[PDB]
Amino acid sequence: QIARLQRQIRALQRQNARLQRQIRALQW
Amino acid sequence: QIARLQRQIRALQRQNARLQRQIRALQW
Ligand SMILES: [Cl-]
Ligand SMILES: [Cl-]
Ligand SMILES: [Cl-]
Ligand SMILES: [Cl-]
Ligand SMILES: [Cl-]
Repeated sequence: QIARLQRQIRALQRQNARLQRQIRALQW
Repeated sequence: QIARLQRQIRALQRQNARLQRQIRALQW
């Protein structure tokens, strides 16, 4: 469980960054 | 440790859902 949770956090953090990137691109 | 991980996942999930709502609003 520890490994699964740590991997999930790092995946979510990568997704977070990808979303911020998208928002910056979309904002005029 | 496990419950700390689980709380960090829930916070990231909340953050990302907030960003995804903003993205949806900006899409054509
Ligand atoms: Cl961290
Ligand atoms: Cl990243
Ligand atoms: Cl990327
Ligand atoms: Cl910019
Ligand atoms: Cl524990």
